[PDB]
Amino acid sequence: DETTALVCDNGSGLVKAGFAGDDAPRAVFPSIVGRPRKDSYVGDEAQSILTLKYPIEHGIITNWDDMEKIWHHTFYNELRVAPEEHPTLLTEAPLNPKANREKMTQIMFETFNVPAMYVAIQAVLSLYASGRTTGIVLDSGDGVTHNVPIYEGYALPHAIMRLDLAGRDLTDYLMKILTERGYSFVTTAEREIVRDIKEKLCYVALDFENEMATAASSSSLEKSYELPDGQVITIGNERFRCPETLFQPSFIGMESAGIHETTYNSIMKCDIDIRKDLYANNVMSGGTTMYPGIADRMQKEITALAPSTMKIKIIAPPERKYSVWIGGSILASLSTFQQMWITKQEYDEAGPSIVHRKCF
Amino acid sequence: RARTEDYLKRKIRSRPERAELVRMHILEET
Ligand SMILES: Nc1ncnc2c1ncn2[C@@H]1O[C@H](COP(=O)(O)OP(=O)(O)OP(=O)(O)O)[C@@H](O)[C@H]1O
Ligand SMILES: C/C1=C/C(=O)O[C@@H]2C[C@@H](CC[C@H](C)/C=C\CC1)O[C@@](O)([C@@H]1CSC(=O)N1)C2
Ligand SMILES: [Mg+2]
Repeated sequence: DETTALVCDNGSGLVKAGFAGDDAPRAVFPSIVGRPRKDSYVGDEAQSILTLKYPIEHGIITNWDDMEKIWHHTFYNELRVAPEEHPTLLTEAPLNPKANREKMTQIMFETFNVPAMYVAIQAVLSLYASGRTTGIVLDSGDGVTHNVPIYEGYALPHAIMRLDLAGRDLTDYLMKILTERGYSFVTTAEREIVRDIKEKLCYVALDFENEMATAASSSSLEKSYELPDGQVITIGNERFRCPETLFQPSFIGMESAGIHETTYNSIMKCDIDIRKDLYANNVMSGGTTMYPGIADRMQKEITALAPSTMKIKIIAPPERKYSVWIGGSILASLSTFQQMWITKQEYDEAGPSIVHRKCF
Repeated sequence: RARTEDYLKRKIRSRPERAELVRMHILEET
């Protein structure tokens, strides 16, 4: 792997980084810089006393100095590569400002001296990971959720929906509701515990009102979770109330439509003659789409909104937590893509704005 | 993951130009 192209998917929560042609990212680490509450600690150095900063908020880079620290860490600490040896594919959020795209390009070529690079939209890569070039992606990670309709690789910006509700908000909501049975989780470390509970025990009910009316009865619903220190907590309806928030954002006092509604609204902003192709190709990607039941719930909800004749297919791969990265690995490994890299020579001649003409 | 990259390569190789999507009203002019 001395010169294998690199693929880096910079999330609000996790960096996923690795080598093109691999089936999974070699390195997955938190997108944080930590400082004493030695001057700074990046990624897992910080996770291991410190106040944390996330340089990407809701998928958009908002702290460039710390982002540069994150990229440095990715190359020198995590992947341990000389960046000059590797074409590098980066990812970006849908609707990323042009200035941001340019700055990422400038940093990669001028600061890290990469020989070639490219920037692709995260949702487009997830779509490609499924083998498709047309469809509508629900991409939901730690910091942001989007519905992104894509036709032949082009995201359709007028139809893109952004919702700030994503995994971090769901953790915070689970912390709040766990206060009802009386379990207090408060600190940054305790928030991580509740993230883990969310990931291990939460699920999306097919029929929420019925699941509530039932919980109240049964139970295989109640589940126990053992804390690091050996004590146990038990959770019941919180298991499915937490991610229900994706369908009912009013649970956290947000006025937004839920993700089934936003998917439908996004499809309805697209030309009518491509809608059938969108419905038949709804891809889910990102960690917050990992809840058991969420694909069946979306299928039910979209079916209820869509024309009754419409073929609806939700594609929710088991690796979807990494589908963006995987689609980058696949794309950067294709013969077809090699002509598409921005080369250092091209950058020298055209400057950072070359990204707009080459990455689309 | 897709069972093959074969159709993906063929789709990329025959990808329409942006101007065509605009003419078709799939994309807005920009
Ligand atoms: N099994 C799971 N069930 C539910 N949520 C999960 C699961 N695994 C991970 N998550 C959540 O997904 C989030 C991380 O996902 P991901 O890496 O896709 O986000 P990101 O790319 O860093 O963020 P974004 O794309 O929003 O900028 C966290 O909130 C994490 O708790
Ligand atoms: C295992 C893991 C998962 C994750 O998604 O981590 C990311 C990044 C992380 C950074 C702080 C944490 C202390 C460091 C590492 C945990 C990384 O913040 C998150 O856990 C935030 C806070 S709680 C939540 O759901 N998202 C998401
Ligand atoms: Mg992401």
